[PDB]
Amino acid sequence: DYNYGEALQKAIMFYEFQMSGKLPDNIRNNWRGDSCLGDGSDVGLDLTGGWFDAGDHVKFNLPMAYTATMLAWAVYEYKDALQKSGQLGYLMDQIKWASDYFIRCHPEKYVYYYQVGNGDMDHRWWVPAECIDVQAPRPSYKVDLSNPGSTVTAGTAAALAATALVFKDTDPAYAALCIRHAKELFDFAETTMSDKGYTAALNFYTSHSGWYDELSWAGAWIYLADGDETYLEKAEKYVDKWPIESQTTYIAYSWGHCWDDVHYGAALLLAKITNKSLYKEAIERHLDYWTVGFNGQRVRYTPKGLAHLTDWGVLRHATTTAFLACVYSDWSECPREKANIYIDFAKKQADYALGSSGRSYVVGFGVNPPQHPHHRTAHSSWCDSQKVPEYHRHVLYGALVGGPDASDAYVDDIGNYVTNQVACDYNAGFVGLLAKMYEKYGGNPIPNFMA
Ligand SMILES: OC[C@H]1O[C@@H](O[C@H]2[C@H](O)[C@@H](O)[C@H](O[C@H]3[C@H](O)[C@@H](O)[C@H](O[C@H]4[C@H](O)[C@@H](O)[C@H](O[C@H]5[C@H](O)[C@@H](O)[C@H](O[C@H]6[C@H](O)[C@@H](O)[C@H](O)O[C@@H]6CO)O[C@@H]5CO)O[C@@H]4CO)O[C@@H]3CO)O[C@@H]2CO)[C@H](O)[C@@H](O)[C@@H]1O
Ligand SMILES: [Ca+2]
Repeated sequence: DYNYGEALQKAIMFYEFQMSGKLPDNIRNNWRGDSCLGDGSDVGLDLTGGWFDAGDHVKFNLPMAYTATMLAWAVYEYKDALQKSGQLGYLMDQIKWASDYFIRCHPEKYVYYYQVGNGDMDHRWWVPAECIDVQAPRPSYKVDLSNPGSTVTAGTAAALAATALVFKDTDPAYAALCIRHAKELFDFAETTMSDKGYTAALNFYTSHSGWYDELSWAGAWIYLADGDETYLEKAEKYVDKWPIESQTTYIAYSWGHCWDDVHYGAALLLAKITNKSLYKEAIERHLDYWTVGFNGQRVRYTPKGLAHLTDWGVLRHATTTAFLACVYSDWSECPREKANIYIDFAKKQADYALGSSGRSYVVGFGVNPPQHPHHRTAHSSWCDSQKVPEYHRHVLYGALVGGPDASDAYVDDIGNYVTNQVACDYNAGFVGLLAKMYEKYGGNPIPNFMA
């Protein structure tokens, strides 16, 4: 099969290319430099760090927090396989990079900065990250009690709780700090029950499915990290306000786990914590609908076997559902017949990202990978133009692209920010999927690999 170790190595390295702020000397590549060192200056804070969201230089905290949580989840489930691959250290460094930034965004219990950079203005400039902050201001945006944002604060709480979970055995003091922040952010979200102040991300990362699944998401992670039963109880309380499948009274099953809908993953977590049939039925309904089908309906598939939920970041969706399939099928309480269907599904989605259709969809990996991702800093224009140079100056190793259409059709095109898009949330579940594939099938990573 494909070299899952190499793919895992590169999928993790992808995040180094997304880093904002003062880079550590530990970094492997030689083309990224310090950037956006004034972030937060407009409000007197150090809000540097974190990840650029996609091929732009806005820091969008909702997908950033989702990403950090998923990366931590990969460590939690597959620590041993990640240590064997030699990549656990790099992944842990990235998790802490994001969470260090979330902490800086939380200077008071009820004040949280959820964005740095203006979307419309950042996107007018096709310039690399080391030059972006010379061309336009970069305002900071926040929510408070008078102007709240329950979705993003609860999402960040989940990220910091999961970070403490995986750092507990390494940096107890850091885990205790993350936990303290996570519980405060959760209270902030639950007390306000509103997204009125979550405005700067409008038309970029608007919350459409509600903050109640983010509360269950965060509550489960806080319980797994601290054991505080208060947050497990609250998690179960808000299940009744998760999205429901239209024309039914079921919990929604026909979409997938993503930055805007985290109730799928929360249902998996709450299943393993409590072993209640409510959560087991809901997740198995989901994963059944995505494999064999459920009640005569089934997620659509391309003829070449890709589970194709929607045209926007299709590989993101298929590899993230595949990751959830890995976790659930590894669980002893998963029916045996189901586990083999779910893990077969997961491997075929991984193989499709890596080359099964005839080409790889991971930049810098496999056969004929994408070469022109919609990414300003890997391209590196010298004149504010997507077309100049006609080849990217730098290889964005590990980046999973948007992907093909429902008939397996795709073409490289730097200008298509749907098919050729790359982003933090695209690679997040992907990392966890590749960890499992490495565990079960191996493939060695490249020795002494540097970009
Ligand atoms: O009911 C169905 C289920 O819906 C779920 O919610 C969905 C939601 O409905 C859907 O809308 C949402 O779609 C999001 C994508 O999934 C997500 O990947 C995407 O992230 C974008 C980000 O929004 C965007 O800012 C960024 O692209 C930038 C790009 O970097 C930049 O270069 C470009 O700049 C160009 C300018 O646009 C152009 O004017 C100028 O001329 O040229 C510039 C370049 O030179 O601008 C774009 C901005 O679009 O990329 C990232 C990466 O993709 O955001 C989407 C937000 O709508 O997904 C949700 C989750 O599936 C519910 O959750 C579920 O319950 C329902 O069942
Ligand atoms: Ca939500």
